[PDB]
Amino acid sequence: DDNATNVKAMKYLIEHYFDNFKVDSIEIIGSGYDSVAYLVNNEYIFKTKFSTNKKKGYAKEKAIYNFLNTNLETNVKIPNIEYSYISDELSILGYKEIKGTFLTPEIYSTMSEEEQNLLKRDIASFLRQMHGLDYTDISECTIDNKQNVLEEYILLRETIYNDLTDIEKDYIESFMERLNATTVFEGKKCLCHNDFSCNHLLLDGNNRLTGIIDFGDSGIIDEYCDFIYLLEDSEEEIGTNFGEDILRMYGNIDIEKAKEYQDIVEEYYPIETIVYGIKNIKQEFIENGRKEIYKRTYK
Ligand SMILES: Nc1nc2c(ncn2[C@@H]2O[C@H](COP(=O)(O)OP(=O)(O)O)[C@@H](O)[C@H]2O)c(=O)[nH]1
Ligand SMILES: [Mg+2]
Ligand SMILES: [Mg+2]
Repeated sequence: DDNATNVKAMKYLIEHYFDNFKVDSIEIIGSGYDSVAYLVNNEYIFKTKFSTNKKKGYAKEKAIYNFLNTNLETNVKIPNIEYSYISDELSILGYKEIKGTFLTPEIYSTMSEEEQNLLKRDIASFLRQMHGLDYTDISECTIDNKQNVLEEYILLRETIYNDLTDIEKDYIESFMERLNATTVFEGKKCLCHNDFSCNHLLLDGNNRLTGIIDFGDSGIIDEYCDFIYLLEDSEEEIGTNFGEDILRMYGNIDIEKAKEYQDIVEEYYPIETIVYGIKNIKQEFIENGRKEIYKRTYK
């Protein structure tokens, strides 16, 4: 009975690291590929990092919130860290719940054109102000996506690469050649949310943008990065036209380069999956990634 057990250990770690804090209630309310999120005392979110990753950790995430809560002028709420424990082995962040409804393609489609346009304006304006921030104070929070893929590719070569089939290697090797040819990294750098997809966007009762969660991957990176998922054409995101539109509101950006950046990210996804499986040792992720490769080599 796994989640009853998870809630108990988490209740313990919270009251152990944060002495004055007493957990009267606690529930698992969410989980991404990095963290598990707990609603505590029905007002706080405590998340903890279960994924094995060093480049994107809670040290930097806390730095980013604290930077942004200081420099952003906006009525969009973001997490505000009231509790933190950071160690290499285990990290916790605690903050008052960002209250609201999560945006979905489903919610958006039944929105009036009027509510759609103001939401798209809210999103564009939030990205514009954050991408505009002088980022001197968190200058250590730079992210090099190219360099990161290079390291992950090295990890493949040092692990399972040789036991991959030829078309799998062809796939990886084709991506690597493209990654070395593209020009999408040659552009403007700034602070990006960097995981900016529907499921992090909260709406108030008027379907207005009220909150943004999970700056867990944020850093100084390509301006293009915050449009990767807005441009995504899947069933959990609204659609490419949505991203196209927001790119137009945002202004002063090469939409074609943006599209090239998401498409490169998209090509990497099966490899990212296999890498994610290798790092955390969840072999069903290596399977999926490997199977996803075959499903694209046959266009
Ligand atoms: N309603 C609400 N949900 C939250 C809040 N913080 C986290 N969550 C949920 O917890 C999930 C995982 O949190 P997240 O910060 O994205 O962790 P990650 O995806 O693994 O990096 C999110 O997708 C949300 O579902 C919050 O302040 N309010
Ligand atoms: Mg998330
Ligand atoms: Mg995250």
